[PDB]
Amino acid sequence: GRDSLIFLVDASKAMFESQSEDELTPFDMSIQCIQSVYISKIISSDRDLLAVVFYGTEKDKNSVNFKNIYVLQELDNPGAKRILELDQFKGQQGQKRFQDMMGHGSDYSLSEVLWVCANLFSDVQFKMSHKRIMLFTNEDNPHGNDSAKASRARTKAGDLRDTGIFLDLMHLKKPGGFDISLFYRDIISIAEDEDLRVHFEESSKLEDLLRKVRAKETRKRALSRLKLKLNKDIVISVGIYNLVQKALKPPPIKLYRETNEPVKTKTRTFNTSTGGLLLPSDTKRSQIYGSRQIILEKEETEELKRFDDPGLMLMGFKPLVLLKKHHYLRPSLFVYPEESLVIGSSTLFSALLIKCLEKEVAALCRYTPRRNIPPYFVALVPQEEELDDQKIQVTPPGFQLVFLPFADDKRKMPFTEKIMATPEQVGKMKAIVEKLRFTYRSDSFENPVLQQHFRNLEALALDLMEPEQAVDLTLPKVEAMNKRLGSLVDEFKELVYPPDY
Amino acid sequence: NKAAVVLCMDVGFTMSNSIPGIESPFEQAKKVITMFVQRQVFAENKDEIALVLFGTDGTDNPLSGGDQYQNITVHRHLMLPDFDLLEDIESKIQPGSQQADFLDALIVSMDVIQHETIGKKFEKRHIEIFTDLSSRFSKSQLDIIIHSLKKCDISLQFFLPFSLGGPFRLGGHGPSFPLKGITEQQKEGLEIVKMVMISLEGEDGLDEIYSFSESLRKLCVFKKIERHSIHWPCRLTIGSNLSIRIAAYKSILQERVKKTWTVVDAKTLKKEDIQKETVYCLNDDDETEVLKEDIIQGFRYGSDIVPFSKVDEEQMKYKSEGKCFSVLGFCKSSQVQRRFFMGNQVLKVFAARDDEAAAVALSSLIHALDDLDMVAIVRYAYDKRANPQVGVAFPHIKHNYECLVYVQLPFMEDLRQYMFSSLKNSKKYAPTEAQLNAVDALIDSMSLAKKDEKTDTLEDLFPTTKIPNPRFQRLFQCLLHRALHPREPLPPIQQHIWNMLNPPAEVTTKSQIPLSKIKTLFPLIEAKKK
Ligand SMILES: O=P(O)(O)O[C@H]1[C@H](OP(=O)(O)O)[C@@H](OP(=O)(O)O)[C@H](OP(=O)(O)O)[C@@H](OP(=O)(O)O)[C@H]1OP(=O)(O)O
Repeated sequence: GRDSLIFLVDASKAMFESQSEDELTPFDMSIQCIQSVYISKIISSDRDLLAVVFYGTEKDKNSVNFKNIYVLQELDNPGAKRILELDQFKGQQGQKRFQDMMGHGSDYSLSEVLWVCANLFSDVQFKMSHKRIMLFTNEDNPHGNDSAKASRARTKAGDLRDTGIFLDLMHLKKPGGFDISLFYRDIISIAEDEDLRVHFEESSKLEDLLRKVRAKETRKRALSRLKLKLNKDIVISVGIYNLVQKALKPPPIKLYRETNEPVKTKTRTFNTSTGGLLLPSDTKRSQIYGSRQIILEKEETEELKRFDDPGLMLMGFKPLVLLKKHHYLRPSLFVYPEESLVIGSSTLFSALLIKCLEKEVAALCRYTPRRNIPPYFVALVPQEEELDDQKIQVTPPGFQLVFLPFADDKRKMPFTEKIMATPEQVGKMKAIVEKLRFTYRSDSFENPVLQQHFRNLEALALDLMEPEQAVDLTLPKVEAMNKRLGSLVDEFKELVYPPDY
Repeated sequence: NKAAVVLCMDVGFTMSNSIPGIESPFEQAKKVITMFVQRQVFAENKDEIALVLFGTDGTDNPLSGGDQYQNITVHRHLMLPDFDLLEDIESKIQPGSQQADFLDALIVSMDVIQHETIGKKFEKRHIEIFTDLSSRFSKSQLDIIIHSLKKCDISLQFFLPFSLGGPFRLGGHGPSFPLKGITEQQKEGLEIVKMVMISLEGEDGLDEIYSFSESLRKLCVFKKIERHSIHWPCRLTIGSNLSIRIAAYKSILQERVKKTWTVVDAKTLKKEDIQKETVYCLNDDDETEVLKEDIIQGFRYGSDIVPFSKVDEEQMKYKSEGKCFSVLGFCKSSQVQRRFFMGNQVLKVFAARDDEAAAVALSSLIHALDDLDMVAIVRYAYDKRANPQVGVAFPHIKHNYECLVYVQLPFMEDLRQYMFSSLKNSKKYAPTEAQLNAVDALIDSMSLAKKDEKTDTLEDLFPTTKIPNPRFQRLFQCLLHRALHPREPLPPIQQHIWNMLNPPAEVTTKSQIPLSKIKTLFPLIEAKKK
């Protein structure tokens, strides 16, 4: 799997005009968004290639030599130099730099722009897995004065979609409101799977459009494709996906001391046990207990962990009330129907989901990830789809896979008698907490270790004077809530705490 | 630290009477002990074990002198368990043709515990009983027995063929032995046991009488011996001025096999002979080895590779402020979706042990959180060298205790935003009304709960969290079988394991028909090519 993306950005007078002073330039939105997606890709350490192209430019630069088209980058993995190049254009000062070096405002035909993009994809060498182009604009009728240009763009888009590209349009907040219906209704890569009357709304906030683009760009990475067995006869195919995954710090790699070449072990040399090498069949597995030794074959070792074929078999249904949330064991997984294997699966899946939601009950299944693995009992919780105000897929429809702890994982609590509190103290705490209420969006807290380490790597790679000490959001704003709290804390303490402590 | 347990088997003639459709209770109790001692041996704990039998044709109690406590043999004194114990219990033990008073066995056991705990720490002492109460007895000394138990602080549990209250598949959930099949000698025995145990453990006492089949699917055998966890002292701070001394414990932790496998020679069965070497070389053509001093730690930055010495790493690595449990704020419990739980453990948070002030403050906090239906977002740092986490703390109230529960929440880096096509708005996938009715009928038939007594309560028919890991039992059984039968192949899974890993037959039987209807109403075919 190795795909690529093209962030095609328009350079027009509207792109540099801010709707309000508090609002930021849509071009600034675009460039900061691109910086965000590059840094995210670097964090994820993915293999996807990327490139950025501008049109509407006073000065062009491209291989095929169309006017007003600037191929600022070729398809490539993200690099620190690229990030600095982008950061050169953020802010009002960067906008001025872009005006001076690039120059904005000029006629163009979208057809030739798409032609340039198609050529740029044609330049690839590796097996390009997907083909995505995302456009950033606030103009809904690019060819309101050139009907021939509009028709040529239409036919080019049709060909390219037939060619295998996907074009996605990230429209921006504009005076009057963007509407894809006018021109792009037949232009965009409308998913044939379903009628995309539902679509993303006009982008106004950097965070909002960032969520939109990040959700749009990536491809589903099916962790596994198992079989959900209702019984020995009824079976359906589902795709287990994980929506959360602890992003560990990427492991270091060894380098040559001088040349800094990526070095390779390319060696797992054996001993004189068999002499230089050793045959795996000569390697029995054993364990020791007391003075006793027990020895098994590797196949025997694989045998005792065999219970059933990989997949999900259903035992029954249980009301969500009986299931607990504090019984967390490991990150939950997500389940979606997969008709690429069995036909008609999604129909049964959807009916079952609807009925489970109606009955407010969850399915209880015996999970088995891969061959010869002891099973866990897992609860399939129905998960109704939810959309944000901006038509954002907040919650994907389908069944949430939840692990259920075994009695071994359950531990006991040593404790003497408990003690309650006076209701006045409870009310004091209620007021205190209300003084600190705050909405929680899951996309709010960054990992300080990752950010600091990547800042260090950036500074080393860019050879900066010093690494930037990234601020931590996780660290409490202690003085801020001290202000927000006032003297309530002291009153509570004197209510509860004794004079000595 | 270290416990000490003794097992009291009934090996009586009445103990071995297999009613068709059910195994002999002697065999079931044999399986129970097999499981328990398997765990003890392969957990290589330090708790010595003792085994005493009653109902044997002979007797070997130290108190057998005086013509009392007959038919009672002390098969094994308090020693650390060994494979010899397993071999004896599976083979050397045979159903005795005698019936004896289990109270005499209790006297022998208390004597053994008193006379063998000398000079040994034994932070815990506990006794198990595997009887059928089918034999009569004398109610004389039981008062002295319970008094001595209270004085010596000895725990106690009872295991019977039938619980207190279709085919009797061993280890099943729903059915049990016919409660009306008991001989009314077992009635009197049950009454005596109930009154003894209620005298011992109070109202919770009657919760420690398990049926053998029920026992096999529970950890109740280890309930009195397991080493409780160790608290993690720390303070949580709201702002600067406010703080509370607390302790926390790991309540959920994925149990893992302790001893991994060791690869040894097929011939000499020696790990010492085998060892592994490696070479380092440049990835470029004409592969030339690279000695370690020409190797420097480096890092990949996308398409970029940067050298980075470990010393520089330590000098530039992020540094926390030490152990801390500070809060950040509060939000709707609705906001914190259950699916966003991350990490690989949970923490129950308690007021620091023996602090009335901390207890009062924490209880007030918990009650406020509950009443407002809020949750707490905290910054959790286990140690100065550990990566700080952010996670939700929410109140968890209970009749006997109250505590906060903490679960690690994820950062943006751990999120993944995949777009999924809806299902409700899919004209090619909308189920028919008849299909929906069939699904509803199934889900009605395939229920696992039941509103009981019309008290609006929901009695589970399948507690999965009470089921332990079947992998440990299977592994222990295979290891023991190999250790006793080296040349023989691995035995298959025991039937009772499949019993405990399956729902009660009632739900399957009731679901047979709706399953067929669904199979008829949902055309499903595979994909052949591609
Ligand atoms: O049987 P349930 O109604 O599902 O209740 C269980 C069970 O308690 P009881 O059988 O005594 O009611 C657990 O006890 P164990 O079987 O693990 O010994 C108990 O654990 P504790 O006694 O240690 O508190 C656990 O409580 P929790 O999961 O909160 O630790 C609790 O479930 P509830 O929390 O619903 O009472």
